[PDB]
Amino acid sequence: KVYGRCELAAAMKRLGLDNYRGYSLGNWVCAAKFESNFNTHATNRNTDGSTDYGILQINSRWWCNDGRTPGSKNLCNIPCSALLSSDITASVNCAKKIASGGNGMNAWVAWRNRCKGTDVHAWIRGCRL
Ligand SMILES: CC(=O)N[C@@H]1[C@@H](O)[C@H](O[C@@H]2O[C@H](CO)[C@@H](O)[C@H](O)[C@H]2NC(C)=O)[C@@H](CO)O[C@@H]1O
Repeated sequence: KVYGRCELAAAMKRLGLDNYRGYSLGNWVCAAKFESNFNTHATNRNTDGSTDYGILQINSRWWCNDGRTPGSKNLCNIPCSALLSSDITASVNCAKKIASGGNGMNAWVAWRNRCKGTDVHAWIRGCRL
């Protein structure tokens, strides 16, 4: 599924991401935009044999098990296939675990480069939330 911007903002709000660990909702919307262009089927291979899955491009080295990544730690306790669903619940629950690490949302490289420090509140303006 390809989400609309405000469609995604609403879904993320309902799952508890606004002001999670001090990050306002627009951070998460911006991250999803630059990681996947709001496409839940997005995948990218990494050079270490792991793969990034879904709308928030969560990797199979640390976070989910895809069966083909040797030594996956599977810290989110989920198959990576669950991160490709139209329903973003599994991706959001895992994202909260990721964002609880020391470096917070810096774990998302596209957020760090294209979202961090900007007026991310723009990403939810005009949405009914
Ligand atoms: C939260 C999450 O999974 N974010 C992804 C990053 O982990 C990806 O970065 C790549 O991560 C793999 C596995 O740890 C590293 O081997 C690799 O060096 C790293 N690549 C970069 C450029 O840092 C990122 C890839 O675009 O996708 C999400 O941000």
